[PDB]
Amino acid sequence: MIQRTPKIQVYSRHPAENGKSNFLNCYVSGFHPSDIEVDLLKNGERIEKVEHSDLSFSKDWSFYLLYYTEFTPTEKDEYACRVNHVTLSQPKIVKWDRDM
Amino acid sequence: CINGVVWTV
Amino acid sequence: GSHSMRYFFTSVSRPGRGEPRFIAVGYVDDTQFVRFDSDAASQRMEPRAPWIEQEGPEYWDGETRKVKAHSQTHRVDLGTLRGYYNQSEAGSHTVQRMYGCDVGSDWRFLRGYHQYAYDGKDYIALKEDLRSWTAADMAAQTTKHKWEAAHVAEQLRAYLEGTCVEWLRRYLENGKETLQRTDAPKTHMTHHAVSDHEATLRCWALSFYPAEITLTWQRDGEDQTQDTELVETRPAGDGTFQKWVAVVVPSGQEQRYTCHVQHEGLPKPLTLRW
Repeated sequence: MIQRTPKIQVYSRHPAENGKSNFLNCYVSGFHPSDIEVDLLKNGERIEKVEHSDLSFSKDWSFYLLYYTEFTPTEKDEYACRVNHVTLSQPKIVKWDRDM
Repeated sequence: CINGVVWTV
Repeated sequence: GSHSMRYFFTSVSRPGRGEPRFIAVGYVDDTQFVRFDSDAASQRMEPRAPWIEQEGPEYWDGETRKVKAHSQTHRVDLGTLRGYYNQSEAGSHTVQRMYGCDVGSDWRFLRGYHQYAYDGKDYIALKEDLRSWTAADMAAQTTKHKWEAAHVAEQLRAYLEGTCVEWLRRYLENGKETLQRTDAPKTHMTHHAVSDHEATLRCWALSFYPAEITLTWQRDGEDQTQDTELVETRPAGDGTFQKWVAVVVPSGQEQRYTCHVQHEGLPKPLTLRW
């Protein structure tokens, strides 16, 4: 009965510039078991129009998922991914840093 | 193209 | 050059009521092309690539029929495995299965695999020679005897060297526009200042396909792994991939550092400077 904590990356599908249609991705990988809960956040608040990829796994048996939503960058809107999983007592929250 | 038949463990 | 086709099955029991959630996906190289989801209304294998749509309703009925047979196999497996391991009827458990075939640059069989896990841990797997089994523990030893006696390895081997390869060849052809096109990474470097004596250089690779790639930093013509951070390769969401790698350097010394990119989509290793 192994448990593996998810790795999380939050990033846009194309280069971010304020004002142009883009997609916000939340890539979760390396976890087990498969029950996982993931939300995309705009200014602390949960976004409703969110799709996700079909559950697959890697050679070491761990699961990975893509969550994504249409969005439009602005100088002052903040975006974040929020993730909960049996291995997490406290929901993890990773901010979108474009400046990467 | 999926494998045609499957055996239980 | 090389290509692969891989199928992925997961089953997750739901204690309390009903059959396990079941999720199947098929992949060619890095492109997903089919899926079945037990919690979806169609109750059919469903196309997830434009090039597979060409296929007729007899492909879709046969694939459905086999993918449904699999889930019932997985359902039975969870019950038996739960007996082998003396576990309760109350916990939630998972079986995973993966199989597929690889072909080199001639599209001839090269490698084949078929393996099984229980709660995320090796259970049983087919050997490289496709004739015998690796059983990780005694419960899998039981299964191996059963499969040895009823000749499972033989059947699988014929599929993996036969069918699998032939339809891979089929897919590669009908899908050449995407499946045989390499998308070379588009690269650029960013620069960021942390304090007044120390900088960060970030070397990016975007929109490349397939997923496999190498990004490395050099210092005065030598490899350098210290003070460098390498992110897991990630899907962009449009069928391509991204990855970056970073190095921390002293301010003013930016120019001794070169990022090196290797991708099947590039004639030769690309080199970037600041």
